[PDB]
Amino acid sequence: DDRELAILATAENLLEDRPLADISVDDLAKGAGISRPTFYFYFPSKEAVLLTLLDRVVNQADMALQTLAENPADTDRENMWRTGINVFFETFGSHKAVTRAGQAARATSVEVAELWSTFMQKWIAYTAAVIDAERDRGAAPRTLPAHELATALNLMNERTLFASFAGEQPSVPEARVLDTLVHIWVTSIYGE
Amino acid sequence: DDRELAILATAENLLEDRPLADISVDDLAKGAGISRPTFYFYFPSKEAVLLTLLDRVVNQADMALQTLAENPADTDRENMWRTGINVFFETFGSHKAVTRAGQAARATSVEVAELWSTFMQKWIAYTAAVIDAERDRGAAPRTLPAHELATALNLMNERTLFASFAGEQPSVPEARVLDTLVHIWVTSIYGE
Ligand SMILES: C[C@@H]1C[C@H]1c1ccc(CCC(=O)N2CCC(C(N)=O)CC2)o1
Ligand SMILES: C[C@@H]1C[C@H]1c1ccc(CCC(=O)N2CCC(C(N)=O)CC2)o1
Repeated sequence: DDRELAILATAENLLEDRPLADISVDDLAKGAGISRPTFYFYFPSKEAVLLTLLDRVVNQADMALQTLAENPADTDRENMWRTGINVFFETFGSHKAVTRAGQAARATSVEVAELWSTFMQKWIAYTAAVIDAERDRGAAPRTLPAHELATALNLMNERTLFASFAGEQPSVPEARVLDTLVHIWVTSIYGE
Repeated sequence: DDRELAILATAENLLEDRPLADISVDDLAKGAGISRPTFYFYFPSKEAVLLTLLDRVVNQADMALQTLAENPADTDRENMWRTGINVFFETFGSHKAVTRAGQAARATSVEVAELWSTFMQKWIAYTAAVIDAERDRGAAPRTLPAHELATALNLMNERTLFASFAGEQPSVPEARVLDTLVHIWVTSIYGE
C-alpha cells in the first residue's frame, strides 16, 4: 500500500503539469521509487491509476454530501443549497488536475464514463428528492418535473465548475462561481 | 468544390456511425470517389475535415441568432428566450454527429477549442447585453453580474444539449430540454 500510495501521489503531482497522454508508466514508476514491472503489479495501466484517483475524489465528495444530509445546517434555504454545492466546489477544487483529467478520460474510457454516470445519477436523485420535499412542504412551487430540473442544474454545475477550475475562456471566475450557481439553483427551484 | 462537398458529406455520414478515431483518410477518399493524394489536396488531415464541418454548423447557428436579433418575435419575454435557445437546439440537433465529435475534439485540437471559445464568448456577450437591456427597462432585477449569469446559463445549455443529443445517462430527454432550459433562464434572469 505504501508503494501504491506513492504511485497515486506521483500521478496526481504529474497531472498538475501534463495530461495523461504525456505521462508514461516509466514516469510513474520513477516518481514512486519502483521499477516498471513492479508498477504493473499494482496497476495494469496508467488509465487504472487515473481511475483510482478519480474514484477516491468522487467518493470523498459523495461521503461529504452524505455527512451534510445527516447533519443539516440550521440555516435558511439559500445557505442550505450553497452548503451542498460547496461540497463539490471544495472537493473537486482541491483536486483540479485529477478532476480535469478524469473528465477528459470520459471520452476514451468506459469505466471512467461509468463512474461519473453512477455518481451523477445519485446526486441528481438526491437533488430531485430535496426539491420534492420542498414542494411537499409548500416552500417551492410545482413547476418543472423535479428530476428534469435537477438534471439540468447538476449538469450546469459540472460544466461551470470544470470551466472555472480550468480557467477556460469563457468561464465564471473561481471566486464568483459559488454565488453564481446558488443564484440560479435558488431562483429556478423556488421561482413561480 | 463539388469534391470538397463530397468529402464533407462523407465525413458527416461516417461520423454518424463511428468516432473520428475510427475513420481514416482512406474511408473519406473512398466515400467522396477520389484518391488519397487527391484528398490531401483539399484538406491536410481528417481533423481539418471536422474543423470545417464544425465551422459551418457554428456559423449557421450564429447567423440564425443574428437573424432573430434583427427580426424580434412579437411575443412575451418567455417566448423571446425560448426562440433564441431553440436556434441552438434545432441547429446543433440537426447535426448531432458533427456536434458531438466537435466537442470531443476540443480536448485534442487547438483550433477546435478556439472556434468554440470564440463563438461562446460572442453568444455570452449577446446574452449579457439582453439581460442588461431588460434591467435598464425595469423588467429584470439587478441581481448577479449580467455577464457571469450569462456565462453560467450558456454553459448549462452547452452541457445539457450535448448530453441530451448523445443520450448520456444522466440527461434530460430531448423532448423536454427546451422547456427545462427556458424555465431556468427565465427564473434566474427575472427572479428577485
Ligand atoms: C465537478 C463535479 C461534477 C460536478 C458536480 C456534480 C454535482 C455538482 C454540484 C451539485 C450537487 O450535486 N448537489 C448540490 C447540493 C444539493 C444538496 N442539497 O446537498 C444536492 C447535491 O457538481
Ligand atoms: C450546443 C451549443 C454549444 C451550445 C450552446 C451555446 C449557446 C447555447 C444556447 C444559448 C444562446 O447562446 N442564446 C440563447 C438565446 C438568447 C437570445 N435572446 O437570442 C441568447 C443566445 O447552446
